Amino acid sequence: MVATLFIADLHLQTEEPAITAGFLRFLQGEARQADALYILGDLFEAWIGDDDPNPLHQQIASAIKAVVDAGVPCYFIHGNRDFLVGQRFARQSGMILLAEEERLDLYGREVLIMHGDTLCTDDQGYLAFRAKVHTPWIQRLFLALPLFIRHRIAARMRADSKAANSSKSMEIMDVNPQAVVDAMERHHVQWLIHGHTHRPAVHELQANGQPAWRVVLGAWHSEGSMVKVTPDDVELIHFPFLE
Ligand SMILES: CCCCCCCCCCC[C@@H](O)CC(=O)N[C@H]1[C@@H](OP(=O)(O)O)O[C@H](CO)[C@@H](O)[C@@H]1OC(=O)C[C@H](O)CCCCCCCCCCC
Ligand SMILES: [Ca+2]
Ligand SMILES: [Mn+2]
Ligand SMILES: [Mn+2]
Ligand SMILES: [Mn+2]
Ligand SMILES: [Mn+2]
Repeated sequence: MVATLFIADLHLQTEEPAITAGFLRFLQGEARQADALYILGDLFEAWIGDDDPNPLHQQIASAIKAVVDAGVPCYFIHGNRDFLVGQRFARQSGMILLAEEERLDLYGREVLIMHGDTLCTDDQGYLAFRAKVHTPWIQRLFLALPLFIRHRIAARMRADSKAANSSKSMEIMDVNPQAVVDAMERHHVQWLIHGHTHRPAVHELQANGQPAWRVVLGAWHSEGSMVKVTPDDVELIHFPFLE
């Protein structure tokens, strides 16, 4: 089919087997026919390095690679949960790693894609955390630690994140509308697709002196979510995990 697909915020983990089964079934569906599949971050609930022997990682890598081998190029933009996904997993899965912002030409429509966390520019605490965990020497230090140490550090970060999210106001954590305009005018696009916020919606705004739209993907909780771009339209689609 002449369509390009976008998903994000699956937060896969061995403790949520139903979501994993829904993703595996999705990879065997119309996704096998798409022009391309873009995964905009937070594919996994957490990532502590490509050397993690977590069997779910190889199961997911195998299923994506079968999609790639079937002729569907697959791309990945990092999320706040899996920014440590590296070239070893890209090779294992056949995915191509992209930068934090990418501008696509989709059947004549220019579209900006990103995970979306960098649009929450009022959360100065988060952005300070993000700058640190993206520093290469700090990443290399974390990756040199034993796996059982990395698990403990990840567990503490998750605990403190859930605490800070409960003590922070939604008005300081949500997407900043001026950061959206700035990003869409930096790339001169009228269309933007992102995830992270788990609030699937289509927001109309103004950018480049024209109407513009910000499409938000949904997290995979009870059902799946995807954006489908065709030469004719942009579709936000919700579907069950199983038939
Ligand atoms: C090189 C290091 C590698 C570490 C890899 C470990 C594996 C990855 C672990 C994932 C942690 C991630 O969840 C943190 C995060 O992203 N929080 C922001 C996010 O909230 P979520 O709970 O993730 O949905 O989205 C929310 C909305 O945007 C936002 O609010 C949250 O941001 C925060 O809550 C962060 C706080 O503001 C500041 C917390 C920093 C203090 C924690 C430091 C712990 C260091 C312990 C060292 C032993
Ligand atoms: Ca706000
Ligand atoms: Mn998410
Ligand atoms: Mn094809
Ligand atoms: Mn996120
Ligand atoms: Mn259709």
